[PDB]
Parts: sequence; structure tokens; C-alpha cells
Amino acid sequence: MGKSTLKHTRKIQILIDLPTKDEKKEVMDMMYQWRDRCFRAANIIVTHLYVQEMIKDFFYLSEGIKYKLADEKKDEKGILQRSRMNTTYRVVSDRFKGEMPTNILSTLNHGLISSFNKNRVQ
DNA sequence: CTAGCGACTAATTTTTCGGTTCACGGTCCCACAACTAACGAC
Repeated sequence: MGKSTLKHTRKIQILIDLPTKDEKKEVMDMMYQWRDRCFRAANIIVTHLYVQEMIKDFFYLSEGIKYKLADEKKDEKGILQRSRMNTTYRVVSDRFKGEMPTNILSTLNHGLISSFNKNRVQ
């Protein structure tokens, strides 16, 4: 069956449901920290998904090697030790865990790794 | 419930027309002004 839906987005205002000011402020500061960690994360993922392609290019300029993004346990020419999205998610979680939730990391990882493969041509 | 994963503008000059000056052999009709001949008063 075809897609019988069209994606849509709505803006819902939310207040923090706490009695006192200090708890609300603690939650709001935690969420601002979440913002900062998310942006630093996005930077880390994009750098870490740039570098390896240029390592591929380096090897190809060395001996025309056909190195490709795949787990070496599943590919002879693979260099990665796991799935690429897992590599970015790991290299961001190992540093930013315990401060902001990991679902933000997973969503950001998917959102950037999906687009970067399309941007490979450019 | 969370974490790993798939060149334009201003200044100066020059020129045609107008102004000024000199100044010897039909008709018919209705009014209006004369106007004058006769008539009456001193």
C-alpha cells in the first residue's frame, strides 16, 4: 500500500509542572545543557563521518585500494569494526553520556547519517 | 524506561527684432421740430 499520509508538524507550548521556582530552574538548566550537548554532538558526528571517507581516498591514492565502509567481520575490504551509525553514536556517547539522554543522540545520528550518504556525490 | 545496534550641470556670452527718434518747399408708419397763415388782445 502507498503512503496514505503526509508528514506534518505542530508547535505545542509546554510549561514545567513543578510547584517551586528552583526545581523548574534546575530542569530548565538541565535542558539548556541538553541543547549544548546536542549541538556539540552534531559537530562530533559530522566530523567523524567526514574523516573516514578521506582515509578511503588516501588508501585509494596509495594503491588503488577498494576500502569501503563496512564491518571487517563481514567484509574483507571493510575497515569499520561495527556499523557506521554505531561508530558515530559510540564516539559521541562515550563523551556525553550521563548528562543528556541517548535517544537524542540516536535521533541526531540517524538524521545526519541519512543525509550524508546522499551528499556523498557533492 | 534506557541504551546498543543495524558626461551632466552651471556660468558666461552673443545676436535678431522691436522701440525710439527726426521731422518743408426701399416702403410704410409714427413722432418731433419748424413754421406759417390766420385770429385775438393791447
